[PDB]
Amino acid sequence: EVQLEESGPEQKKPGETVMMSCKASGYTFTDHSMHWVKQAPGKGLKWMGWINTETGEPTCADDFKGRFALSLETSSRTAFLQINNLKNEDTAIYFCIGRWGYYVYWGQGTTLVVSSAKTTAPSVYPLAPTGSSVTLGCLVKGYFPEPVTLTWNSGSLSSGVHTFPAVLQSDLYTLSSSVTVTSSTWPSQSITCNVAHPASSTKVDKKIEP
Amino acid sequence: EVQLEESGPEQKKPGETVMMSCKASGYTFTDHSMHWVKQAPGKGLKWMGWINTETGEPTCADDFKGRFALSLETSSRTAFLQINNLKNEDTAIYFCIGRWGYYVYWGQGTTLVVSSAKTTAPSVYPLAPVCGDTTGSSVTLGCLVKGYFPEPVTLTWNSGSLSSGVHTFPAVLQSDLYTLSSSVTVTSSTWPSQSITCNVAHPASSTKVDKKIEP
Amino acid sequence: DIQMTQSPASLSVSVGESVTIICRASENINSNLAWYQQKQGKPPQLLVYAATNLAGGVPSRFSGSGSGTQYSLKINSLQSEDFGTYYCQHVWGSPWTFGGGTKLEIKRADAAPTVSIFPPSSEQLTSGGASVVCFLNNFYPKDINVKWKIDGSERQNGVLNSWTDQDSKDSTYSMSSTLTLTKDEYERHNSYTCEATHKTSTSPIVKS
Amino acid sequence: DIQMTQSPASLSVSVGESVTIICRASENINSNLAWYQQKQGKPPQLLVYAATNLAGGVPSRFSGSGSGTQYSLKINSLQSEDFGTYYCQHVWGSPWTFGGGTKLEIKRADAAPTVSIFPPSSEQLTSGGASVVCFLNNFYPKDINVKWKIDGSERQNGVLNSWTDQDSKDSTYSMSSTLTLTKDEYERHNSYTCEATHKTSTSPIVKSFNRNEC
Amino acid sequence: SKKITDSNAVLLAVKEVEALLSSIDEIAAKAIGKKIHQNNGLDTENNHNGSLLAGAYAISTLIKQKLDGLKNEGLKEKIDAAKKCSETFTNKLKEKHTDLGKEGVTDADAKEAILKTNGTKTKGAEELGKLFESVEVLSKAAKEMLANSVKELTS
Amino acid sequence: TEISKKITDSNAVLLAVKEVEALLSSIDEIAAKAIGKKIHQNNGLDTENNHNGSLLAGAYAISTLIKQKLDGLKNEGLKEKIDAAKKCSETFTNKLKEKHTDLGKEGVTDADAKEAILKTNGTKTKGAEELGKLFESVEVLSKAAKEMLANSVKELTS
Repeated sequence: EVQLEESGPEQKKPGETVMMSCKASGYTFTDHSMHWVKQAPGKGLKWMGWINTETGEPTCADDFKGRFALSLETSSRTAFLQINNLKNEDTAIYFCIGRWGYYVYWGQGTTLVVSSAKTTAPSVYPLAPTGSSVTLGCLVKGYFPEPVTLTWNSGSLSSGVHTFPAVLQSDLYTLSSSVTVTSSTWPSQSITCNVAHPASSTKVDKKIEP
Repeated sequence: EVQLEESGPEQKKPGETVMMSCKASGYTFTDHSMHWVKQAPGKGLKWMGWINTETGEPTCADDFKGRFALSLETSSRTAFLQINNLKNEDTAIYFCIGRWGYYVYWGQGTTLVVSSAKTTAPSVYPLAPVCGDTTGSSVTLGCLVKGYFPEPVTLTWNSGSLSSGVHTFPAVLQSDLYTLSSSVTVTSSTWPSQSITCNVAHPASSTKVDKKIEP
Repeated sequence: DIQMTQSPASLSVSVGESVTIICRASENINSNLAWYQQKQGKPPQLLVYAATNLAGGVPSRFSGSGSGTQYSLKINSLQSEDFGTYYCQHVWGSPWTFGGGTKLEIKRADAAPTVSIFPPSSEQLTSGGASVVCFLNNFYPKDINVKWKIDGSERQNGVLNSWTDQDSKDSTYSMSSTLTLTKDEYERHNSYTCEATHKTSTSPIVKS
Repeated sequence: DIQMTQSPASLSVSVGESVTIICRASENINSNLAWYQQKQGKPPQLLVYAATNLAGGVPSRFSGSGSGTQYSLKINSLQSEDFGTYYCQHVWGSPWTFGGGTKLEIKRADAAPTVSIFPPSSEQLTSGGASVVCFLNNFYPKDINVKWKIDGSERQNGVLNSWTDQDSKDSTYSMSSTLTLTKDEYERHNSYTCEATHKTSTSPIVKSFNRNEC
Repeated sequence: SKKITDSNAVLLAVKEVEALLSSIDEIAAKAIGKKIHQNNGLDTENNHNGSLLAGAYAISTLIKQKLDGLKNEGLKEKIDAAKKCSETFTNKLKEKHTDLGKEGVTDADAKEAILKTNGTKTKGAEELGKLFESVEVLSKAAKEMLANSVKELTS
Repeated sequence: TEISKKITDSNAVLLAVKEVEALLSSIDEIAAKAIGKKIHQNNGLDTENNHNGSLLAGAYAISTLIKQKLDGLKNEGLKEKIDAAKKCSETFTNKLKEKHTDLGKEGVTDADAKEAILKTNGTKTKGAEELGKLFESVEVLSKAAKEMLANSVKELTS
C-alpha cells in the first residue's frame, strides 16, 4: 500500500499565489507517476496533470498550465502544485493520486478558497420557539473562514440533530443547526449551543431558553 | 521452425586445417546463439562452444581453443568452425544446433576424417553361391566393396528395386582403406532364374559399377 | 484523448433492490478502469479497480464487470449507506479522465417535512440585523420550494438556502431557509409565515 | 559447470514392456532439459524438450517428467523401432552439456544365425587376392564368436568383421566375416571353414566349400 | 546527444514487449497441464488450462497495448507489422473460444494455442510465432537506430 | 575508451534488470485481469469462477524464471541489492509451494489466487505479501542500476 498526505486548507484572495504539496510514502508508484485532480464545488472530478516521479517532468492538461506549475522533490517524495494569479474559479478541493499495480491511492485532499474575505468571527444567535416535541435551533452567521464546530451539550445530545452545510455570499459563511426533543426535556433540562471558530479564536457556548 | 544446413564431408591429413559452415534460416534464435557439438567415433555428444549471432563473439569450452576458431557472417546467417593443426582425435561428426523457444534444431552434421589416406576408388566383387546343394529354398547372395576411401559408397540391388532381404554392413576401415559387404537373401524361386545385380556408386572417385551375380 | 461517459445521470432505487451503473469509454481500455463512491463533503472512495477487483473495505455486494468499451458497477440488493455519486476512471498512462458521475439515491416512502419557524433572536437585533429561520426536516422527495409571506405580501429578493444530504438511516432530507434583513423593515410587521410546496400535498405546508 | 549424469548405462527390454531412463543434473536446471534418440550412423533425433513436451513426429508413448535436478524419460509400451542410444541435454545459456547416454537394446527370443559362405570372385582372383566371406544373418543375442579353419587348422588375422545394428523390424543382428587374402595362398589349401558358436546351439554350425569340387 | 537517447526509448519499449512475450513462452512450455507441488514445484494436472489460457490472453492484450503506444516515424512500418501480428494472434484465441474459452481446456488444445513450437499450431500458436518474429524484426531495427547514432562517438 | 566499456557494462546490468521487471509486470497483469476469467468470443475475457490452478502454475513458472534471471545477474557494485532481490524471489516461490493445499489444484478459488499473486488484495496470506516485497526489492535494484549508468554517461560532459 501507499500513503499520500497533502497540505492543509488555504485561503487566498484573487491575484496571489498558493503552493500545495503531497508527500508519498510506502511502495513505489508502478508507473512512477503522481497525478493531481481538481474538484470544484458543484462540478465533478477533473484530471489536471501528472508529474514523473523519477525525473520530475511536468505534464498538464491544456486547461492547466498557464498559471499552473508542477514540481517534485525526491528525498521527501513530495509533489508540489502551484497556482499563480488565483481566480475565483480556482476555488476547489485538489487531490493527489497514484497507483501501485492497478490499485489507486488517494487523499486526503486540500481545499483552496479564493476570496476577498478576511478572517471574521461568527455571530451566533439562539433560535427560540403544539405537539409533545419542540424543535430549536442555532444561527451561525457572517464568519470566515471555514470550519465552524457546532455541537449540542458537548456532543452529548446527538439525536434529533440537523446541522446544515455552510454557504458563502458577501464573502462570509452562514450556517444553521436544528435540534428536536420531546416536550418533557425542554425547557426543563439544560441544553446549549457550542460553536467553535478557531481561526478567530472564538469559543462560544450559548443556551436557548424561551 | 529453424533449418540448419552444414558443409559437406571433409577428409584431411594430420597438420592441415579445415573450416566448416552452418547456415541458419527461418525464425531467429530466441537467445541469439548457435552452438557447436562434436561426436568422436565411439564417444557421446560433447558440447564445444557457441557464437553470438548478433555480435559474432565466440565462447568455447576449455577443451576447445588455442586451435579451434569460431566466426560468423551475419549477412548470410552462416556460422563457421575452423580447426588448425588437425590431429587424429579431431575425427568426428560436427553438429551445429540452436533453439527457438525451448525447441532445439539440429543436423545434419559434417563428417571430418583426419588420416593419411587418399581418395581411392573401390573394387567390387560379386559373391556367388557355392555350387552343390541348394540347401533350403532360399539363396543368399553377397556383394563385396573393397579398398576405397573415403566414405561413403552407396550400394543398392537392382537399382533399389530389391530392398527386402538385404543386409548392408557398416564399412570398417583398415590401413587407410574401407571395406564394405552387402548380403541379399531371396528364395531359389528366383535365383539364378531372373536378373539380380549389385549397384555401387562412389562419387569421390567418380565410380559407377554394376556387377551381376552368376553361378 | 479517450473520453468517459456514464449512465444513467441520476437514479432513485429503494433499499433491497439491485442496481447497475454503466461506464462506456470511446476506445478499448483493456479493463483499466476504477469505480468510486463519493458522499457529499467527503473524498472519493475506491470501490473497484482493474474492472473486476474489490478495493479495501468494500462489501461483497459490490461487483464490477465489463470489457473493451463498456463496464458496469453492480450493487446486489442495496443498503441505506450506498447513496452517493459514483464515478468511473480510466487508469492507464495519461490522462486518467473521470466519468461524469452517476447520482444514486435510495427511494423511500414519501414524508411530509416537519416545518419550524423561529423569530429573530434577541442578541441579533441588538447588533442591528434580523433573521427568521424556517427549518424543513425529514422529508422525501428532495425537491421542495420555499418562499415567505409578510403581513399579506411575500418576499424573495435576498434569501439563503442550505440543504442536507440524504440521511444514512431513514433516507430523508432536511433544508434550512433563513431570510436575513435590515431591522428597518422587520420591525414594522407583527407576524411572518414560511411557504413550502412539496408533492406530499397540493396545499402548501405553512407555519407562522 | 552443471554436469549431467545418465542412468542406467544400458537396458535390454522386450517389445510391449516399459522403459525409464534417468537424467540428474548437478544443480537445479529449471526443467530446461531435452531428450534425444540416436540410431547408429544418424544424427540425434529430438524427442522431448523443456522436460515434458514431445517434439515433431514423436509418438505419444514417449513422455518426460521431473523437476529441479532429477528428470526421466519413459516409454510406456516399447516398440521395436525404439532401439538406440538416448541422451539428455541441459538447454539454457551456456554450456549445453550432454549426459553420457543410455544404450537401449530390444530384448527378443533367441534365433540361430543363418550362415553362408561364398567363394572368391573370379575377378578378384585376377586381382591378386581371394575372398571367402561368411554371412551370419538374423541371430539373437548379439554375442557371437566365429573361427576360420583352413583344411582343419585355424586362421586369426587378416579377418575383418562387421555387425549391423538391431533390425528395426524383428530386432535380430547380422554379421559379415570376410577373408581377402593373397591369391597364391588361396591356391594351396583345400577346405575352408567359417564356423561360429552361438548360445542357440552346442557345437558350431559348419558351412564350407571346396576349391576343385564342382 | 538526445536523438541518441530518443531512440533509446523505443528500444527499451520494444525490449519490454519482448520480455512479455518470453513469459507466454514460459507458461506454454512449462505450465500447461501442471499444478503447484510443494516438493517438486510443478507436477502433473492435465486438461484444466482455461485459467492459464486467460492469463495468456491478458498478457497478449497488454502486449497489444504496448505496441499501440509505440510511435516513431523511422520504424513505423515495422511497428505496424508488429501491431497487426499481435491483433491477428489475439483474434485467433477468441476465434477458438469453443476450445479455449472454458475451464477444462485440454493440454493438446492449449499447446495448439500458445506453444509456438508444437507440431500442430491450429488454435493460435501459428499466429504467435509470427508475433515473435514481428517483434524480433522490430528489435533489430531498433538496435540499428541507436547503434548507427552511437557510432558518432568514434566516427 | 576507459569509460566506453564501463558505460557498456553498466547498461548490460540495466537491461537484465528491466527484463526481470517486465516478467513481474506479467504476473501483475494475470492476477488483476485473468483470475476468475475465461476466454470469450467477443468480450475477450468473461467470468469463470474458481478454477485458477493452471493460471497459478503459470505464475509459479514465471517466478521460476525470475529467480533464474536474478541468479545470473552479477555485478560487484550492486551485489547487496541483487542478493536482496534474489532472497525476495526465493521467498515468494517458497511461499507458493508452501500453500500447495490451496494453490496446487485445478480448482483454485478466486479468493485464494488473489491472496497469492494479487499484491494489492486486502488479504495477502498466500504469496501476495512476499510478491510485493519482490517488486520493491527489484525497483531498489532498478533505481540503482540506472544511477550506475547515469554515473557513466555523465563522464562525457565534465
